[PDB]
Amino acid sequence: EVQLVESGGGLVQPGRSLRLSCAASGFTFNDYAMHWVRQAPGKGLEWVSGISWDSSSIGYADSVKGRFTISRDNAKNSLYLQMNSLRAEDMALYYCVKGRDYYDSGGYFTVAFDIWGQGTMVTVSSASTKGPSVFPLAPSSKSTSGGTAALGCLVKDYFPEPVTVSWNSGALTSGVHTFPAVLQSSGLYSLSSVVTVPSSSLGTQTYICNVNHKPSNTKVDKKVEPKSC
Amino acid sequence: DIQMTQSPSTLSASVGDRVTITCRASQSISRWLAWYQQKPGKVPKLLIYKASSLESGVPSRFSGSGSGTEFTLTISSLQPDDFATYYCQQYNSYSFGPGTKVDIKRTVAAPSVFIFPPSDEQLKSGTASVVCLLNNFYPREAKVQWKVDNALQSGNSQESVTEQDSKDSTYSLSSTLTLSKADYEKHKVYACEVTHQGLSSPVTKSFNRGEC
Repeated sequence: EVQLVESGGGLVQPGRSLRLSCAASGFTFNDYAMHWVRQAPGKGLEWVSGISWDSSSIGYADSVKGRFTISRDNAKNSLYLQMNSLRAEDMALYYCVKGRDYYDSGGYFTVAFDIWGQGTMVTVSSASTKGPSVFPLAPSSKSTSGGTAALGCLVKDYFPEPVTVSWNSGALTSGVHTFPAVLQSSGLYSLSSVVTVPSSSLGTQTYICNVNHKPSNTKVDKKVEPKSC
Repeated sequence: DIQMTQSPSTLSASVGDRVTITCRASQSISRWLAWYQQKPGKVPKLLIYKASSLESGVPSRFSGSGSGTEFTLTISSLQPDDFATYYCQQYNSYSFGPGTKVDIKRTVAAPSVFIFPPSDEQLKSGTASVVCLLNNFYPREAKVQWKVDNALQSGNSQESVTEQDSKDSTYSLSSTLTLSKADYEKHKVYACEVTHQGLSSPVTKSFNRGEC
C-alpha cells in the first residue's frame, strides 16, 4: 500500500487558526517534495503549498502568503500546514499530495502529483449547530400537474452539513431527487428532497420523509399530505 | 504568475466520440503540464504528464500533445466511465486550469414546472419559502425568474441542480424564494417563469395568496 492520510480538519470560526497533519507511509518520505491542494465545495482544485525533500525551497499559493505555513518533519514522516486568520474563502477539502518530483534536465523537476490523500474538511463559520425545521412541499401543484404529481420536504436551517433524507423509511427510491444543499444569506443551510408519484395513487398512499441530522441528534419523520388545490 | 484556461467549459458527448479539451497557459510552460480526471466525490486521478506520458494503467485511449503554450487532451473512444471533469496543472508554479466537465449528450426534454406555496406551518415561524421545481430536462441551460405582483421582478433566490441522472440523463432544478411573513402577505400572485430551449414559449406557474 502507500498511504497519505490527513487529520486536523473541522469547524472553526473566521479569523482564528487550525494546524493540519498529514502522515504518509509506504515510500521513502525523504526524497519527495510534498504539497497540499484544497478544493472548495462545487469549485475546483486550488494548489495551496509545497516543500522540498529537505525543506530548502517552499512556496504558497499567492492568496495565502502570510497566513499558512508549511513545514515538514522527515523523522516522524509527516507534513503539516499551520493555518491562520482563517477567512471564509478557506472553506474546503484539503488534500495531502506527493510530487513525482523525480526529474532533472536544467533543474530537478516535480513533474506530477501522483499519490493523493482523501481529504480533511475545514469549515470556517460562525454558526452554531442547529437541527432542521422540516416542512412539507405538499403534493399537487394542480392537484396532480403535468402528470405525476410532485411532492416533497424542505429541510431548513441547520448547521453543519450533512443531513440525510430518504422517503418511506428507505423503500421509496424512484423519482426521488434530492438537491444539493445551499448555504444561505447569513448562516444555516437549506435542502429539499422531492418525488413525483402517479397522481392516481396519491390518495391511497403515505409519503413519509425521514431526515436525520446527526451533528444535532435529530431524527424527524414528516408525513407529507396534500392541501386542496 | 501563470494563468491557465480551458475550452470547453462544458461538453456533451456520447460514448464513442473522440473529444478534445484545450489548456492554454499565458507564459511558456514547455512540457510541464499534466491532466487529472475527477468524478464528484472521488480524488483527482493523474492521466497524462510531461505533456504526453501516460501514467501506468491509464487506458491507451487518452493522449496528450502540446507544445509550450497550447496543450490538448484527446479520448479516442469515450466509454461511459470517462464522463467527469478534467483539469490541467502546470509545473513551473502549480496553478491548475479551470476544468472541463463532460456530460452525456441526449435529446432535449423540456422540464415540467411544479410550484409550491408556503406551508402555514412554516408561516407561523414568520417566514415564507416559495419553491419552484423544474423536473427532468436536457440541456442543462434553462433559466427561472420570479414575479410577485403585476410584475415586481424579484432578485433574491437560490437555485440548486442535481447531477445528470444515471438512467434518463436529464437534470432537475429548484429555486426557493424567501420572504418574511410580513412582505409575503403584502403581495398576491407569485409566479415561477421557466425558459428552456425545448419549450416554445416560457411557462409561468403561479398561485394567489390565501385562496390556494
